[PDB]
Amino acid sequence: ETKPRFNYNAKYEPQTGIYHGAGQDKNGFQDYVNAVGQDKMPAIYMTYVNITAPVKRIESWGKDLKHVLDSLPKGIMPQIGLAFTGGKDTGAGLDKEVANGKYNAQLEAFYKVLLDLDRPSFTRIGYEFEGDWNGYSPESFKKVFITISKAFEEKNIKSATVWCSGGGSANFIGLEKLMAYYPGNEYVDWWGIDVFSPEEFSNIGLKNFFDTAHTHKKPVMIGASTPRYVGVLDGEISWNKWFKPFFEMLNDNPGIKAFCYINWDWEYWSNKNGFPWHDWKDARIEKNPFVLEAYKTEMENPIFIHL
Ligand SMILES: O[C@@H]1[C@@H](O)[C@H](O[C@@H]2[C@@H](O)[C@H](O[C@@H]3CO[C@@H](O)[C@H](O)[C@H]3O)OC[C@H]2O)OC[C@H]1O
Repeated sequence: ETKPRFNYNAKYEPQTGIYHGAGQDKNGFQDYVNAVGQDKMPAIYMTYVNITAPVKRIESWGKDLKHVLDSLPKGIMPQIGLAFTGGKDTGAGLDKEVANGKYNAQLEAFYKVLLDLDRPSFTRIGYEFEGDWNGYSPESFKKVFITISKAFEEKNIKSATVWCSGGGSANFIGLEKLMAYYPGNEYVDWWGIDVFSPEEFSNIGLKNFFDTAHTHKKPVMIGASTPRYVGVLDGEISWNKWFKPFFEMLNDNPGIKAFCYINWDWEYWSNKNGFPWHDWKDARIEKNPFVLEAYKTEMENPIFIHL
């Protein structure tokens, strides 16, 4: 019942399967891998960097990322959420400033990290680009995306660009509004969408998003996902509310070629990081035997590409 995948021949797009990804901190990733099994190690590791931070924070982010990756098995692909926000979900978009060159020094530090990493990766440039909490504006967002996409190309950087929608969290805006943020097929390697609340699975906006990704001839990555407002601690109830439709969505949409599951205690990270996820519930699959076993079982589906 897993539909054979479509192939668009995009950069780092697998021919037949779905990349297994997880995040989004070092120890949460290792806990998740120990729960699902070392033979089901994700091909994709989630990470994040804000290009408006000081150059030194870009450099330390890069150094820590290489440290983490080189202590994991060879071949893991970093999946980088690149932000340019001036506050923590306060609508403080800095895309105009980036578009005007005020952060070129940070961009150069970013390019240098990817060049030193010298390995296949993904960059979600300005991920969840239409979310009000990021506060980006369409014309400057596109100019930033095109600039980074062209720099990747010109430097032969080993990273696929990902144009990643906030989906239901941004109220599934119409296609005309989405396209205001679209830089054009020539600059975009993959589409992405992030899937959180369980009602999103049945929203017609989600199907419409897959429909137009397919006719832009782009594979879709689930750029981030977690059982928001569900968690894992209710066993079969948790599974049926979120995980069951989640894996149905992967099965039913042939253009989905990667997924990224966030294995987090959101209440902990909300207090630690200062972001508003306090009521998102506990998403650590290892904290519930039913969910862990059911999830491990889904990862045994041959469609999924581990390692
Ligand atoms: O600084 C980053 C955060 O930006 C990052 O956020 C991700 C993102 O995928 C998303 O963001 C929320 C979407 O729903 C809105 O209602 C919330 O306001 C957003 O914060 O979900 C949370 C994270 O997965 O997290 C990592 C941080 O380092």
